Amino acid sequence: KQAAADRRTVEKTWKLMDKVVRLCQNPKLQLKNSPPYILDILPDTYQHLRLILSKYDDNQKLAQLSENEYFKIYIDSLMKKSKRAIRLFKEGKERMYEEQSQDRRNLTKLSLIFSHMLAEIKAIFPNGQFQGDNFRITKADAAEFWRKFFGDKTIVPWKVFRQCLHEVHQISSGLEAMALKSTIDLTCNDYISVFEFDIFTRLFQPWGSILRNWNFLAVTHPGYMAFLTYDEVKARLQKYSTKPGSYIFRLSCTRLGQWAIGYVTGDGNILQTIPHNKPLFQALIDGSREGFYLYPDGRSYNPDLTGLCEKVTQEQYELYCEMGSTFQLCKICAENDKDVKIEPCGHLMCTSCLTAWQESDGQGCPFCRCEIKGTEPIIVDPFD
Ligand SMILES: C[C@@H](c1cnn(C)c1)n1cc(C(F)(F)F)cc(-c2cccc([C@]3(c4nncn4C)C[C@@H](C)C3)c2)c1=O
Ligand code: NA
Ligand SMILES: [Zn+2]
Ligand SMILES: [Zn+2]
Repeated sequence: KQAAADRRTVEKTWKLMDKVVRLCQNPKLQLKNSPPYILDILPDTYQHLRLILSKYDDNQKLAQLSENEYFKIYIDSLMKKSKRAIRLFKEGKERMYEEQSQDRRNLTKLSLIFSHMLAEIKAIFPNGQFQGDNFRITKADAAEFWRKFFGDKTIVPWKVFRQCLHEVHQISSGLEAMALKSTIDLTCNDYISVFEFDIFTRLFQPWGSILRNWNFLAVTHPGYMAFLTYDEVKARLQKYSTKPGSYIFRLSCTRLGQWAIGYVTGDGNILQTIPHNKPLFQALIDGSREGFYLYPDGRSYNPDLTGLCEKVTQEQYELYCEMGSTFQLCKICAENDKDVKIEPCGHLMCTSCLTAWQESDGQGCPFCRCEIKGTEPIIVDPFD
């Protein structure tokens, strides 16, 4: 539950965003101007929040805006991530100036969240006017799923989304569900907006086999690079410039819902292409037969993708989860946050799963099976 996103609350987020900008302006960080660039994103977020306030110019319009379900969640998430960025700089101390530290890695995670949130707020409020109830999901079969389970909702909790998705496309485990949350919930707010659903369904289309497409194209494919920048894609492929057909594919933080395939040409140049509103695996199979996409990340083995026209280990899901912000969520259910600590092993989970486990005569801790000497309520942050 969130409080009303009134003018006073919207302004509190501006002051927090301002603090983050000054922290990130420190030249000891040697911050790359490559996307997501927090120094462009936060002022652009402020300008969009002003554009929204200029459209709702009277007290009655402001009251309607303050009680908008999506707007309340958005302002609360914006406040939370800004406070989190301030805390990261405080606790990080000198580790913020170490490009390879976990504190800096967390800053990249926040920068990506702020980037995704800006694209989301511009899609839901184009020109500062709410259009969430009129948001058009690109894929019709995916739009019918959203309309069936969520009606005209602009945003739904992750918990409800995952349960309803499972009715159509089965999710085989807690780790898979955790990996799926980090892929769809781009803003890391424990909700799925109709815009995040549109991005995910555009990337892993067709809808009919979306989870097989996601598992084969992203979780386990050696060519998949997530939001690795164009410069890093070219520098990664530079090592294989003597192997024509070496290719990698990435997501674009400035072009959400689109893929960018970098590859080595016959003359050793590294070129890129953005496939149309077509399935990524189709472009990859087309490119394989034509001779452009043969070696995913220079690897001589190109996985056979032709099965998607008509398995993943727990370890594979665990590795995939590292780039995300899912540490705060119970690993057993992947729907409730961790709120309880076992003693003396220290394993964390939600109370509901611990109760289910104790009521099943499960011996000791569900993770390690050491005797549960006691429990303690806790609050976990994704960066612990
Ligand atoms: C810049 C880029 C990168 C860097 N090296 N590489 C190979 C990729 N990057 C870096 C981070 C970092 F942890 F902050 F460092 C985090 C992500 C990242 C953050 C959240 C979700 C994801 C997605 C994801 N993709 N694979 C796993 N996840 C979990 C791609 C989404 C649709 C889910 C990636 C990322 O993209
Ligand atoms: Na989200
Ligand atoms: Zn749980
Ligand atoms: Zn344990």
